[PDB]
Amino acid sequence: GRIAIPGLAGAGNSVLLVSNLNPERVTPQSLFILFGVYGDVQRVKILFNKKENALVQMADGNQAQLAMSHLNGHKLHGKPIRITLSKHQNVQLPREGQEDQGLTKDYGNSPLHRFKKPGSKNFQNIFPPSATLHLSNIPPSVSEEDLKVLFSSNGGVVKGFKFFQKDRKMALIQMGSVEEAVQALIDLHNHDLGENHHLRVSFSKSTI
Repeated sequence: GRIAIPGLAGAGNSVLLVSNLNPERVTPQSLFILFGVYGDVQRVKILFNKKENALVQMADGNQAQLAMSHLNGHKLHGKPIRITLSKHQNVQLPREGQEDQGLTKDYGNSPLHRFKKPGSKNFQNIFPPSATLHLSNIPPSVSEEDLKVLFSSNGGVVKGFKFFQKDRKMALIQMGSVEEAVQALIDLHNHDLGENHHLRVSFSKSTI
């Protein structure tokens, strides 16, 4: 019956899926990271050895969408991705089978953000697959040497290395690839600096 216009009103749903997993190469935190940059990931599930899927419960529709829009042939690890949808309400903690190790996890309101909009959706930052990673939070201890020594000890192509808009606390770097600048993120986001001043990292619009 009544379709050829389903949506607007009731549209957006927050709960995603992640499919076309290679087994090995996809992890629970690789996944958190990108959903949690594109949006603000709410809670994170895996189908371990069940489907070659991930259930990734996102911030809302236009969030979820962007992560599916950006991920969709971002070849993270290096399989043609097919992250799609679920609608599925929320996730509340399941199964023996299921939880035991951290197939499940409960990420709720992770405090890293970078958004921290009080009930905004502003969207300036996000930037589709580029090699140039935005770095933040530096106490008066480390420097560009040590931040750059970090994207240099992970394996890295570290193209360039900089300081942000005007102000200058924040830091910017560029690897050679996303394949890398992505991998290097998954490394450095919330990089356990010490006493909860852990590293914040994403994909920048500025340059080198």
